[PDB]
Amino acid sequence: FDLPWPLRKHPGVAGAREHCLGWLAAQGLAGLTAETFVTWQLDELAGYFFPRATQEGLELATDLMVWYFAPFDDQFRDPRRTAGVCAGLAEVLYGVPEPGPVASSPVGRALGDLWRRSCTGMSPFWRTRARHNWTGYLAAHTAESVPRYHGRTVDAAYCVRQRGYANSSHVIMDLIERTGGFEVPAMVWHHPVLVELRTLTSEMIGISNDLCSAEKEEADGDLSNNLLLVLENHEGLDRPEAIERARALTAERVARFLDVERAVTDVDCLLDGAGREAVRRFVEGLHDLVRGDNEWERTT
Amino acid sequence: FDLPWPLRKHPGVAGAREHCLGWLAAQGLATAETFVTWQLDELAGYFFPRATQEGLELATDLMVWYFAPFDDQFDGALGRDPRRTAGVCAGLAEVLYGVPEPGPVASSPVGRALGDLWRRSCTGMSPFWRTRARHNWTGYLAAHTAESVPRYHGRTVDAAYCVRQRGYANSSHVIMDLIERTGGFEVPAMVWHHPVLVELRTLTSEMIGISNDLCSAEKEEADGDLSNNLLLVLENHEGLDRPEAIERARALTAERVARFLDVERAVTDVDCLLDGAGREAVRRFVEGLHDLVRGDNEWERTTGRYQ
Repeated sequence: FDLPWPLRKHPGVAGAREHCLGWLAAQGLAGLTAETFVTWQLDELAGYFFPRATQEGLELATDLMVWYFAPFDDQFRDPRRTAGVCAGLAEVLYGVPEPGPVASSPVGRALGDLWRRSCTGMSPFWRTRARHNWTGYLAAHTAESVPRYHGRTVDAAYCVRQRGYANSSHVIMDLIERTGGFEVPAMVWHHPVLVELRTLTSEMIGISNDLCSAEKEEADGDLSNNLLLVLENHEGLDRPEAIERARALTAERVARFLDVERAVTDVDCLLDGAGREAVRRFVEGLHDLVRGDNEWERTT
Repeated sequence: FDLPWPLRKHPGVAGAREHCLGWLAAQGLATAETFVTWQLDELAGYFFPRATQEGLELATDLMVWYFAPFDDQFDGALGRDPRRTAGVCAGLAEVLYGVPEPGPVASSPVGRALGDLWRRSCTGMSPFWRTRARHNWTGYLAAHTAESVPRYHGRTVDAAYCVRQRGYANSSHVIMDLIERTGGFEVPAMVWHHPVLVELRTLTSEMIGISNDLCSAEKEEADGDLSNNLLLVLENHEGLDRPEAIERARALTAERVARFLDVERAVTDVDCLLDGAGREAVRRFVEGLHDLVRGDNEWERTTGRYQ
């Protein structure tokens, strides 16, 4: 998939990898969790995602990436159980004093470390919004664990929207600020222009995620919620046609992104110099998420 | 019009009006035409027909706060200054958070009344609801700021996009969090964010936003293509006259009613996620969405259109 933005990569990946291996050990997640870390190039992923982060920020993002792929994904199947695991993790984020088994397990305690560090230096506006976004992601992850289109009418745009709504980029997008040492003011963070840029970012990454994981989950057939399998079942396409449809949906969303991006100036009229710089760095960060995901999938 | 849901009414509207008159005076916000002419107490009764009396009174205070004091903040030529509207909304947002050095709107009557509404809203609600409801308050204040500056002047826009923007910015996003609080239950967070409930809330807010725009179109018509109101947008960007824009708004409402009825059938998709207490919470929440749409539709037909 072609993309119009330049690829950038953090030069501190090697230091972040060393930090992350020690952290996996400290957090009791270390067994081929480290092997999955290095061979899946999750330190490279973090370096593509946040190529302008502080070193501390890159290290936080690297820890979060390995947490997503090894201990979080390892927890996942039936809907009540996945709903309970996601609810227990959510409890970690709210500092619920009565910690269920999930919060006390390594994946839960590690999430607690990640969230404590994520909150460092961020205003209560950011903390509330990021907590809400984590909760929405965990709920949506539960929703996507059950077949949603078996014997139902659904168009490609609805499917893409669901996969974007469920995509982990919604959590990751909040870390552009945190890893870069700035914060978008809450009154402009919720501006509809920025909302739609975030929606598009998450949909393009969801399409990419689904494209690269379709062959693995092809066994699910019409019980899959993966966009490619859904297209094969609800548009009757074969796999090549499904790929070209995915490339088309991606291209449609790139064009929409450039168009909506033209209205970011609407946001600047309520901002001093620093707020304008924050918005610029945030929007550039969304470029890096899409382009970085693209490059990581390519090189992996 | 011709909605599939029944109109229901809380029995304690008279007590709620009396309470709210007392509340306005105590908060320094006293003005009675909000009830005498505009029937806000009756609207609250249609919105929350199954609340406790305490809950009905909280909803009444909130809706009256929105209608008179909050909206009063944006009256006259001054109320059109987008940097000032941004200032008021930012300072009201500040009321809700622990900020080191607050600005002057936090200690103004409108701001202190909002503090009282938020404290009462939190009573008995879990940290999940408190986080979510404050997030929704914050997004509402930000979206109100965004809607205070022309968004479509010299630009192309379609009806679906405009309706989505007015729904995103609608105060019904804050109001619907009060179904739980005024009713004494709570939707579990893992199902509150389920795509089915998300879409039902989006549809609800879009329908109420269409209805609200029907009532404010004559207020802003002098703004022409600088207005963000759905009807004026349809005039300037689809070339319709006013009766035509109203008919298009009726069609957009009908299509969202139909969609609502469709995805509402999928509310059973969250039963495999819940216990008995949860399924009941979801049921009462979805029914409360009916009451908001139906009550607003009634009030628009009889009163809101008069502006």
